[PDB]
Amino acid sequence: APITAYSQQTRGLLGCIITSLTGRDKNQVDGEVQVLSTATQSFLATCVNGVCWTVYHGAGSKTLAGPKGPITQMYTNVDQDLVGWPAPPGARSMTPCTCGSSDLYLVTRHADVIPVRRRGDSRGSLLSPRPVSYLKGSSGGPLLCPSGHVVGIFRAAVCTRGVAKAVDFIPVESM
Amino acid sequence: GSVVIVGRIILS
Ligand SMILES: *[C@@](=O)([C]([C][C](F)F)[N]C(=O)[C]([C][C]([C])[C])[N]C(=O)[C]([N]C(=O)O[C]C1=[C][C]=[C][C]=[C]1)[C]([C])[C][C])C([O])=O
Repeated sequence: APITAYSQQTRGLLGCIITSLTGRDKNQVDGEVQVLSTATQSFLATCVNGVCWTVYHGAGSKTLAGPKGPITQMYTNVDQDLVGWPAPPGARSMTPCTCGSSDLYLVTRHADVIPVRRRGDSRGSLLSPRPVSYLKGSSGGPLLCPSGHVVGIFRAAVCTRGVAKAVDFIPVESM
Repeated sequence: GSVVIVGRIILS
């Protein structure tokens, strides 16, 4: 893989519970991809052009904790399964890929970069199958072209018997 | 109940 990545955790349970309730986050933000958490689910947000983008089925209609109190979505689209919040300052905003590549790389919550073959506007197959459980918590993660620009945001795993053979994603066009 | 950033992935 020609894009590399690594994570850094910023909080644990107590902080997370507490920051959810109050909605106030004073942590320094950094990175292209935020790891997120509410009570009942884990997922990712991808910062593109100034906005942090993730799945509706994860964030629902909720605010995001931020430095001055909770941040309201500026984009909420139930059918495309997409929501957006103004990125807090610190987030490294990526750029929408337009080149048209067909070799894509999915960035997971554990900071693997894995190869995807684009098959349609919003589908790609895994060149190597993975367990669905290894993809859990990566919804919202970016699909990337080789130049590192974003084509889409990860949404669903298409699987049989616990193994993920393909992915459904929300094309950057939508964003 | 707000969504909370619990960590981050730095890309390269
Ligand atoms: C993500 O939220 C999770 C990532 C990982 F598990 F795949 N995504 C999902 O849970 C989605 C949720 C759904 C409401 C879109 N579900 C799946 O990924 C499931 N597969 C399936 O139902 O998708 C087929 C499909 C996708 C897109 C369009 C049409 C059909 C699996 C849960 C079934 C084994 C997270 O947890 O990070």
